[PDB]
Amino acid sequence: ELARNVPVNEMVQPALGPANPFVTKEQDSIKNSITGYAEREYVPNFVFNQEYYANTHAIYGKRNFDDNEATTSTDLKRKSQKIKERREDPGDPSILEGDGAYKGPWAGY
Amino acid sequence: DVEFPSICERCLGDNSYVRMTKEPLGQECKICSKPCTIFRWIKERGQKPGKTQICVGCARYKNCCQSCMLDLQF
Amino acid sequence: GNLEKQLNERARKWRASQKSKFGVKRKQGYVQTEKADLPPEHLRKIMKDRGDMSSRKFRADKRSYLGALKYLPHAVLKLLENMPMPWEEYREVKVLYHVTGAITFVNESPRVIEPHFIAQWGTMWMMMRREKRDRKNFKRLRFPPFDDEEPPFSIDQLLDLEPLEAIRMDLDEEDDAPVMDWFYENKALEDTPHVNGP
Amino acid sequence: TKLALQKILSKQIAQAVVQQRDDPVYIRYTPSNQMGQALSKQRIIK
Amino acid sequence: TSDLNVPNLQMFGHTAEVLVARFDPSGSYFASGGMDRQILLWNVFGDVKNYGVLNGCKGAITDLQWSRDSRVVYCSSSDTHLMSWDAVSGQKIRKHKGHAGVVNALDVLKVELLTSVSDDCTMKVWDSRSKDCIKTIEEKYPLTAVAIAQQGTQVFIGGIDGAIKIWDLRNNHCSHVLKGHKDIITSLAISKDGSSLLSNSMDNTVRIFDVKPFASAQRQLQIFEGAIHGQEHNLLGVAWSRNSRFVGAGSSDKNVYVWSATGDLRYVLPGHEGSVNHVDFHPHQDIILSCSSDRTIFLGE
Amino acid sequence: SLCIKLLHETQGHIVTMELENGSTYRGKLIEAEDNMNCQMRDISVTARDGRVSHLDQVYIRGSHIRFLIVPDMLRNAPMFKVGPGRSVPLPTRGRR
Amino acid sequence: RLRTSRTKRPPDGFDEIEPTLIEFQDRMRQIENTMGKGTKTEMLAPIFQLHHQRSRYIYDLYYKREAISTELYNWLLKQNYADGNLIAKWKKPGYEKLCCLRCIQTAESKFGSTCICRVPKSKLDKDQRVRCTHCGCNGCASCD
Amino acid sequence: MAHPKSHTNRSLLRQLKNTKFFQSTSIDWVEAGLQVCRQGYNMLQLLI
Amino acid sequence: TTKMVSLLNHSLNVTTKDGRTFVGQLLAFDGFMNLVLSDCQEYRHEEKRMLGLVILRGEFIVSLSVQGPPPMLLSGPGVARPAGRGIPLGQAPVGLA
RNA sequence: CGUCAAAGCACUUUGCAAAAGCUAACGUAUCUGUUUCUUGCCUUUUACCAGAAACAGCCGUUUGUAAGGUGUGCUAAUUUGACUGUAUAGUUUUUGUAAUCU
Ligand SMILES: [Mg+2]
Ligand SMILES: [Zn+2]
Ligand SMILES: [Zn+2]
Ligand SMILES: [Zn+2]
Ligand SMILES: [Zn+2]
Ligand SMILES: [Zn+2]
Repeated sequence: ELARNVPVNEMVQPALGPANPFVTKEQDSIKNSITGYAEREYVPNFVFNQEYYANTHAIYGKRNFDDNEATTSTDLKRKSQKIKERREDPGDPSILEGDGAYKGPWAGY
Repeated sequence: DVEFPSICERCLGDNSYVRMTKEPLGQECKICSKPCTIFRWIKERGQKPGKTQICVGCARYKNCCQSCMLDLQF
Repeated sequence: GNLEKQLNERARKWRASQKSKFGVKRKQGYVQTEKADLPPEHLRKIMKDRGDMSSRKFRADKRSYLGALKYLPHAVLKLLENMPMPWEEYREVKVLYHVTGAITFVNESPRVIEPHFIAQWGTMWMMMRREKRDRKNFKRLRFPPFDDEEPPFSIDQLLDLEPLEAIRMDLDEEDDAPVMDWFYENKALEDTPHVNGP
Repeated sequence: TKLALQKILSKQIAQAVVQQRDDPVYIRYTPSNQMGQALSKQRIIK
Repeated sequence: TSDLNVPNLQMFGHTAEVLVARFDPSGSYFASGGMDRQILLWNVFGDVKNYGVLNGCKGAITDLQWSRDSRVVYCSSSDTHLMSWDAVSGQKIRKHKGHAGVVNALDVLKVELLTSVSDDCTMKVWDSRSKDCIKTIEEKYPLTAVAIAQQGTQVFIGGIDGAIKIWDLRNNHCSHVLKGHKDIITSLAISKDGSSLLSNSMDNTVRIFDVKPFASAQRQLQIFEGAIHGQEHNLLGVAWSRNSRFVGAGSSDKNVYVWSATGDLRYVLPGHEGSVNHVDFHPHQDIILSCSSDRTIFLGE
Repeated sequence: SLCIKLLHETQGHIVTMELENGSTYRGKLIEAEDNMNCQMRDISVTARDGRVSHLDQVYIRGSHIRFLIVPDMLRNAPMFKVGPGRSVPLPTRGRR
Repeated sequence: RLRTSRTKRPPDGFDEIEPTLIEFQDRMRQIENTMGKGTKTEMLAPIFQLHHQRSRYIYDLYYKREAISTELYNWLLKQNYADGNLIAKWKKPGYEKLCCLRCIQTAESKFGSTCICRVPKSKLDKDQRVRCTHCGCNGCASCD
Repeated sequence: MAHPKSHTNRSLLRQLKNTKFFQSTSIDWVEAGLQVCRQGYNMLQLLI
Repeated sequence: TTKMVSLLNHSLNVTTKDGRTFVGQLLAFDGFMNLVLSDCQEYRHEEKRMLGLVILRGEFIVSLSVQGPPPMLLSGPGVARPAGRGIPLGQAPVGLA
C-alpha cells in the first residue's frame, strides 16, 4: 500500500547492507505461510481451465512419451474418426435383450 | 485472510496448476483437537485426493507439512 | 501457405475467447442449465437400498440421516396438506428428497378454484348421505389399520393393483355438460384458457 | 467504536438458514526451497 | 498536485470485471462499465459518489463513449446493440441495431456520428438519430478497435490481420495501411490535435503512428515495450494525455505504464489485482484513470 | 372540438366578433351552436367605417364569422382529450 | 402416470408400443430390486441408463421413423413416459447423444464443470477415459 | 387481526432445492406417505 | 395530422384571408383548422393592438408559421475510499504461473 | 377496430427488493411462542386455565426487477403503451362570387 505515485527510474529499491551471510536457503525467500508466498489473483475461469488442461496434457505426454500429435480443425474430426472406428456400434432402441440391443453412450470398446 | 494452507510441493503434485476445496470447521486438528478447515486436492490423476490433517497452529509450531507430516526443512 | 493459415488460426483463437467471455447462454464460461427432475425409480431404489439403515455400507450417511429429524415435522405438514380428496383415486405429487433418502418433502401446495372446491364437496355431501342411507350395514375401518409388529408395507406390490374407484356423483350427460370433462380432476383446467397456467 | 462493536455483534448474531455463498478464488503461489531440490515453478491454485 | 482530496483513491463497485472507464470531456465526471451490464457515473471532485446507474443493457458494456454535450452516453453492448443513454435522466433514448456479433469498440465525432466494429467483420457508421447504419464497411476478419479523426473523414480500424487500415468515408479509397504490427490490435487512440495515432497490439509492443496526409515513409515514430498481454486475449486500452506528451497503456501484469512519448518509460506504477483493461488521463489536471478486471478502478495523481 | 368547446365556454360573457363584412359586435353571448351560430344581446355594432349603432337581439349565422375575442380568464379552461366516437370534449373515465 | 381400466383410452397408436413399454418397466423393477457390487453412487447408474434408453425409444419413434402421431407423442410426454427436458436437449446441436441431465449441470460438480463424459475424446488422454460416476456414461460427445 | 407486515419472500424448500444434496421428482401420494413414515421411524430408531 | 399537434403552446403568426396577421400562443386547434390563440396581437396594414384570447375560423386562415420554441436519476451502489498501491514481488501475466 | 411507437412472445424455475397515507380484506383464511400484568385449578416444577398490553415466529399471498428453462418465431408471432381516429366538390369551414379598380 505505497501511497505516493513515483517515477520508475528510482524503483531498484536497494537494501543497502553488507548482505548477512549467516542466513541459509530456507529464509532467503519472503513468505506469509510457512511454505511460501501466496496472494490473490483475479484470473477468469476459462483461461485458467484451458492452460491447466494444457499443463496436464504435457505432464501425461512426458510420463508416457506418447506425444506425436498435431492440432487443427479438420484434424479434430480426423482424430475423432479413428477412436470412433475402434468403438462398437450403438444398438437400436426397442431392441432390448441382446442381438443389437441398444447401448448408446454406454457402448464399450 | 485465512488464505492458504502450508503444504509441501512434493505432495502438492508436479503440476503448476491445481484445484482444491476448503470446508471451514470441518475437522478437528489431530494435535490441537481444535476446529480446523480441510483442504482437499488431487496430487495427480489416478490418485485419491489428499487432504490436510492438522490445523495451521500446528505445522507452524512444528514447521511441518499439513498433509504428509514431513518437516519442511529436512 | 503462411498468412491464410496463420490468420485463420489466430481468428479461431480470438473468437473462441470471445465465445467464452460473451457466450449466448454462458454465465462465467459455463453453459447455464436448470435443475431437472430425476426419474422416480431413483428415489425408489434409494429407499429400498437404505432399508432400515442396518448396514455398514451407509454408515457415513447416518449423521445427516439423523440430522434431518430437525426438519421432519415440516415434511409431515407438507404431506398432510396434500392429502388426496375423496373423489380422486390417486394423486401424483411433486416431491423433494435428500439424496441420502433421509427426508422427503412433498414440494407442492394444494391450490384449488374456490367455487369448484365448494361444488365438489357439496357433491360429496350428497353422495355420502345417499350411501349412508342405502348401505344398511356400514363396516367401519379398524384402528390401527395394520397390526403393531407388521413390517411396513412394500411399495413394490402397491404399484401393481388397480386403484379401485372413488366417490363420484353420476353427473348428468346434458344437464351438467359444461363441467363434465373436468369436474373431478386434480388440476382441473391447467391446459385450457380458463387458468393462466400450471 | 461503532464499527468494532457492530462487527462483534454481527459475528455473535450469526450463531438455521441454509448458507448460499459459492464463488471461486484464485491464489498465485510461490514455492520456497523446502528440501533443497530446485525450488519450484510458481503456481496458481483455485 | 491536483484538486483531489487524497492523491490516490481506490474506487469500489460493480459485481464483475470492469472493461471501460472514460473521463468526461469537461473533466468533472466519468463513467465505468463492465461485465455486470451496468454503467456507473462518478464525481471527480467532492465526495466521489454515485449519482446514477444506467440499467437496461442486456449485455456486457464492452465500450462506452462520452458526448461532447456531456449529457448523453453511448454504450457498446456484447448483445449486438448500441444504446444511447441520457446521462441527466438515465433513460433509454435509442437502441442502434444492425451488427451480427459482439461489438468491440465505439467512437464519437466532433460534429453526432457514431462508429463501431464487431465480430461480424464489419464496421458501421451511425447517426445519432437515424437508428440505422448510414455506411457499412465489410472486412475479412473480425475488427477490434476504432478511432475517428475529429476533422471528420478518416477512421482507423484494427483487427486480426495486424495492419491498421485508414478508410475515407466519402472516397471509399482504402489504399493506405499503417503496417507494422504482427498480432491483434487491442485498442487505438487519436491525439488531441488529430495528428498522431496510438496503437496497442497483442504482440506486446505499443507503437505510435502519425496521422498526416504526407509522410517521409516509416510512419512509425517509436515503439514501446514493457506493457504485455496475457492469455485471456483481453482488449487493453491506450490513452492520450491532455497535452499529448505522455502516452499510457495497461497490461495484464497488473501494471499501468506511462511514457513520455519520447521512448523513455516514466511511470510503471502497480496496484491492481488483475489485468488492467483500460487507462485514461484527465483533460485538465494530471490525473490518471485505471480500469482492471478486479472489480476496481483507481484515480491518479 | 376544442374551439367550439371554448366558444360554448364563453356563453354568458361579453365576446366581440367580426363578420365577413368587417363590422365588430360587442355584446353578451347567450347561446352557441356546433355550427357556431350565435345569439347576442345589447350589441354595440361598429361598422367597417367606424359608425356606431346598437342592436338588442341578434342571431348571427356561423358561416359568416371571422373570429371572436373571448374574455381573458378563459385561458385556463381545460382541454379534454376526445375519443373517436365522442362528439363533445368531456372528462373521461372509461377506456378512452 | 399409472392408468386404470376406467381411464380415458390412450390415442390410437398406443397399443402397438404398449408391450415394449411394459418390458421397460419390468427391467426398471429388476434394477430397483437388484442390490450390491458398487459404491453408494455406482449402484444407481443402471437407473439412468434405462431411463435414457426408454426416452430415446420414444424420441426415435417420433422424430426419426415417424411411427406415431403427434397427439400420442404429446400424451406420452405428459404421462412421464419420456423426459421432456432430455428430449429438448437431444433436439439441439451438440447434445445428440446426451446421457443424462446430471452430466450437463454445472452446479452439481465440485469446480463448476460439466461431467467428464461430455469432453470429446480426441481432446482427452488415454488414461482418463473412464466411465462416468453419475450414470456410467462412456462418452456423450456428439463427435464420438 | 394484524395487518400483515412487509417481508421478502423466503421459503425453506426453495433454499433446500438450491443445494446439491436435494433432488426432485414426481411420485404417488401414497408412496410419499409411506416414505415419510419409514424415514421418521428410522430417525427415531437411530436416536433411541 | 400528427404534425399539427406539434405546434401546440408555440407562438404562431397566421396570415389570414383578409390579409391581416395574428401572432400569439396556440392553445388548441380543430379539424376545420379553427385556431385558438392566447395573448394575440393584430398586424394590420404595421399597427399593434392587444386582442387577448382569440378563436379563428377555419376559412379565415391562409397560412401559419412558428416564431418561438415551446416554453418550459436515482442512486448508485459504488463507494469510494482512499487507498495506496501495493507492490507485488511477481512479474508474470495472470494466466501464466 | 384503425394509425403510430418498442418489446420477440406464451408458459415456467430461481435470486434480489418492496408491499395501509386519504380508515383499511397483502390472507373473505387462521395457528404458535416470549416478556410484563390480572385470573383459574392448585402441595412443588414442567405441562396448564383465559383475558389484556408490548413484541416475535411459522404456513401463505401480491408486485417490481435480474438471470435462465421449455415450446414456438424472427423469410413474423404476440404483447404492452400512446393517439386531436373515418367518410363527404351540391348552403355551417378543405375542390372558391371570382377576377376587374381603388
Ligand atoms: Mg423441590
Ligand atoms: Zn506434504
Ligand atoms: Zn493444531
Ligand atoms: Zn450422465
Ligand atoms: Zn457424466
Ligand atoms: Zn455421459
